[PDB]
Amino acid sequence: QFQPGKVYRYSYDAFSISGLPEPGVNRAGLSGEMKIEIHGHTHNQATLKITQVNLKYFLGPWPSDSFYPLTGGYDHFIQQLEVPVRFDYSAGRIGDIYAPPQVTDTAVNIVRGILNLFQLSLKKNQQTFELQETGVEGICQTTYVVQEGYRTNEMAVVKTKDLNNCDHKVYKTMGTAYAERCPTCQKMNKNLRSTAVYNYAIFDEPSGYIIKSAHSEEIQQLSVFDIKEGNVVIESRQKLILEGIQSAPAASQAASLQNRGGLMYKFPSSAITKMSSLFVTKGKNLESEIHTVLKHLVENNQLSVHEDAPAKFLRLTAFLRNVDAGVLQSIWHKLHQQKDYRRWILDAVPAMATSEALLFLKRTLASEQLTSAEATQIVASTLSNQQATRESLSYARELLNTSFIRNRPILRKTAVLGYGSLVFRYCANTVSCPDELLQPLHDLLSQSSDRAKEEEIVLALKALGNAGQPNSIKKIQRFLPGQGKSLDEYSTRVQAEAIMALRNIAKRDPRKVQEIVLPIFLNVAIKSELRIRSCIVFFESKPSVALVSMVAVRLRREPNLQVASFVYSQMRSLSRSSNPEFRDVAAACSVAIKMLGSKLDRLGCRYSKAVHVDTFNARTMAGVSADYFRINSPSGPLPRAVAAKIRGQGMGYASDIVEFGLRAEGLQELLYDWKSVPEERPLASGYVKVHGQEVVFAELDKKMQEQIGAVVSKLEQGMDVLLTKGYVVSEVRYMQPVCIGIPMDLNLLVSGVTTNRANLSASFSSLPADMKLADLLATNIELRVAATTSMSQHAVAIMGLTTDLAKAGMQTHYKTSAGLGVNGKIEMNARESNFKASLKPFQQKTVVVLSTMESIVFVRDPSGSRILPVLPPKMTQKQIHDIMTARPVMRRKQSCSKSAALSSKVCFSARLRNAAFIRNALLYKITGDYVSKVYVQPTSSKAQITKVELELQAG
Amino acid sequence: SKPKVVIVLRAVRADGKQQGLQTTLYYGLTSNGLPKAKIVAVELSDLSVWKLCAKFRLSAHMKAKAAIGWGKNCQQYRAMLEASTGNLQSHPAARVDIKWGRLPSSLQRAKNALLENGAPVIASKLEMEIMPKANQKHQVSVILAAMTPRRMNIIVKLPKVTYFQQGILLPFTF
Repeated sequence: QFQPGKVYRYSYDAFSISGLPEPGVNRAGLSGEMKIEIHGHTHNQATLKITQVNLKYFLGPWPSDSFYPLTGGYDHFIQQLEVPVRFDYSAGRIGDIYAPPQVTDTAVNIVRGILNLFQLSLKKNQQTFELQETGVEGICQTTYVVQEGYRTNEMAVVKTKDLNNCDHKVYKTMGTAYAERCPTCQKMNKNLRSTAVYNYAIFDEPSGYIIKSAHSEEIQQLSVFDIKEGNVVIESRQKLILEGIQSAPAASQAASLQNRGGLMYKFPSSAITKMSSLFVTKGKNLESEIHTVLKHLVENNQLSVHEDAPAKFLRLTAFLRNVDAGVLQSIWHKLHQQKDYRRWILDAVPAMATSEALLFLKRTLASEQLTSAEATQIVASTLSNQQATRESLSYARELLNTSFIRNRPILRKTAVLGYGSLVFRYCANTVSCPDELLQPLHDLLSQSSDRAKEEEIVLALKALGNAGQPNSIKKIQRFLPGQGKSLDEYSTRVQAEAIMALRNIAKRDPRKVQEIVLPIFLNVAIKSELRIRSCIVFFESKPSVALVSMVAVRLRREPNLQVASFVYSQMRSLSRSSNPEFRDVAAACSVAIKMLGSKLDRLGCRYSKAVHVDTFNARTMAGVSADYFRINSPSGPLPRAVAAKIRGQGMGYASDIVEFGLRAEGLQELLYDWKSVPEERPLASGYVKVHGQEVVFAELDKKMQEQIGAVVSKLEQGMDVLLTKGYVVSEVRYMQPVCIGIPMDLNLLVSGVTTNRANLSASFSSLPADMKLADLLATNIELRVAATTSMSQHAVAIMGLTTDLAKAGMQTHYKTSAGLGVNGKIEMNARESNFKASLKPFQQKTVVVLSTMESIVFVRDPSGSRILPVLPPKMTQKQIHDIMTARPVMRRKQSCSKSAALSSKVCFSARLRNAAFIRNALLYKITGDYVSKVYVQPTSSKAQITKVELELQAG
Repeated sequence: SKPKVVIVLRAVRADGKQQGLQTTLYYGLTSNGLPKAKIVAVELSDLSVWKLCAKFRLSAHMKAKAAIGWGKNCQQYRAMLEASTGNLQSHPAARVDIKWGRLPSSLQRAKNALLENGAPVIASKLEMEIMPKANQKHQVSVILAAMTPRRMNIIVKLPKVTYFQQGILLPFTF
């Protein structure tokens, strides 16, 4: 509609503000005000040129005019916004946008926010209509109402977008791969609800519809709990006003022809990891910043953890994410011989989560620079913390081919399970997993069956279990029980692992797993253990009423009582679930149970069982479920296997938290063209899964004095030991464009630093010179100790707007520091059965647990941070004025517990100031400020020492 | 088994005065094969008549008793905790009675609170039925009976009132 030869001049103002939706509390956000010109060209293109831009941040109470200039570091960005942008526009639909490569995607996305207003899908004489319409946010459901205004030719159009009903939603996530959508929980409550409404005054002119003015309003409303328990909101608004239409002289189009894609927002490369919410890294000297914070962490957490150590670790990680594997290598090279720098750096690697970390790792392992112990801590951390991409998957594959890893069993095991987890995370968001990703693992399973190596088949099945892909089902089925006339060539152990390997698969294709495991369960010729496992798999896949009924009817005549006991107890137990995730299965079990008597509930402990317990809170919309399985054998009272799992539900998703299993077949057996696979009969085996992913398993087969004189010698000479650990406990991030074309960012980061130091010096007397352990166990061993164990954990939750150079929003920060010290003497004598500790007491008030919480709104850029508390310190007999308050009131608590024997007291102090005065809602109760202290204190009796002495035996 | 354990926690004051606590764990298989244990605890000050005395007995009649005496001579304050399993009307049943003698006015607060304020609230946050009264003034009983392996009825006898609930289905067998 822009007429060739015509220049349309507009003023454009936009902002996006985050915070609690309450008048009076502080909010923060970003804003701009521009003048723009759009020149119409031929061939249904036009060029938009921004002619003046004033960038602002918002920091203050809303409504208010707390908008201020964003000052330094923006000149280059402003010059990029000012380059002409060509766009295709025909009958009101934006097509492709073209801007030079020096104009960054950030700058193009802000242009897409303006162009989004010009998307006008008007259908000539329909007053109200709807359609899936492309915008900067994606393609979503849009409804229009077209009315006649009062000037003539003029129309009022108003359109509204349901941003939760989209054929395509633009967004990026980190950290959510193991979360499984809980359909029931999502019908109870929706966590992020978004809508945008565009209001126009339009002129119907032969050239086509031209906008006289547009105003938008968009709300992104986050409910972390139920919707009535408080929300955090991002509200964005644009105002576009036509200021003039002018004839423009003889052309010579000046705009780029570099195609930057369509109107939908485009995430800058690697934005989800590189662009931090907390830290500005663009434009800084990276290697230098990394050096400074790395020095601070190493140097400041020597005797105890520095209060901010977890936040510096988060800083260190944010900077590392911005450097390649070459910079990593230059840093390692300078510090790998310093024990502490070394340790801090290898901790930082898994936390980076980028493919450059994994390349550095591959190179360090291959050049043999790490020990076995470090490699096993890290190979582990790194593979699984990856923000999986194709390069990640390649370096991970090359890693399985590394000799250093292959030559080491526990490490090869970890790397292969890890590769499976990495596949699962890459494939989690796709409809279809590319086959080549599973190739290393199907190849291992195929070569392990060809070599008839049972251990290797087990490892591959478990890893494919981790990878969780339906593409694996055909390869796994070869190892399952009952897949043909039986070609008994695999042990129960291998078959059991093949059945367990279907579990993550069932999260994506439960129907295809049910089809497999139901005939197995129903086959009365199959060993009990294997049927029971198929029943565990079946129930976790959330079967329908009819399927569960089929099982219950088959139980009326089940010949194996182990199998009957198990199934009957699983159904009875699940029928009592009160957790939404299990609602449908639990009702299926209700109905099924009516189909038989209750006599199997009389079977005792010699019989297999399953128990499900759970709990859900409707206000938090969060809950936890636990299960425990005991598979028994007729052979005896020791279980053939036991497992227990715990799972969590929240925000409409669920995840496994941790699961442990133990199997003990041999142990039992000792207490009471084809080529068969030789059965390694492990006395026992065990594994551990975290979020559904098997992270370690071990077997106990046939594992049923120079080494000590050295330690005593080491001990007599004195030992100083320090172990610190830096780590990211969880990091979840959701980013999505708001209508103005910058991304909103919801970020949960929990990191922690632990420091443990011990100085130990041992004394003995007439110890025989040819000392043995038994001589040690028979003397007076005096151990002098100076030891400290301390820990600090920070949880940061953010909702705001983020770009490389300016971030704004709301943040709640929870920090907890704990630490205890011990300086004294321990005197032991194993034969005299006497133990003795002489500890120096607390001399002064000593804080042992420090916990703070602070909710702020912030604007961060290279100039640094500007921060306000969410609850303004001040705004607007005893009881009344306190309760009937328009302001926050500091509350105070303080308990004690005196020790007479010790002349010392353990106190708990706390100061609370939150937002409950505003709304009776859970989020408002944890929003504000809080400081709590668990401390120990004297009195004056001046205890010199405090001795704990034990004496067993005859005296 | 017969053995004993002595533990002393001593705070060495400046004065040299004796300060601290001495505990002496005892244990055997007294009276008739059924395990027994005791815990005595005294202050180290020769001036002290304080004494904490705690006894356990795992009786034949599938009971488990345990008393606790503390104060003046470990007989100033008393509190027992008797637990039995068995049959109530042909149904497996179980029972715990927490009894108490004199309590230091302090603890008296905690009890009279949770028996007058706490209890009714837990009882309705669990929606239990509520009869006029259950006898004995310095006692608390809880009776559990499995009507079926998964169905249990529970009776909670407080001094001033009985709370009860029938047909509670459990997620596991009793």
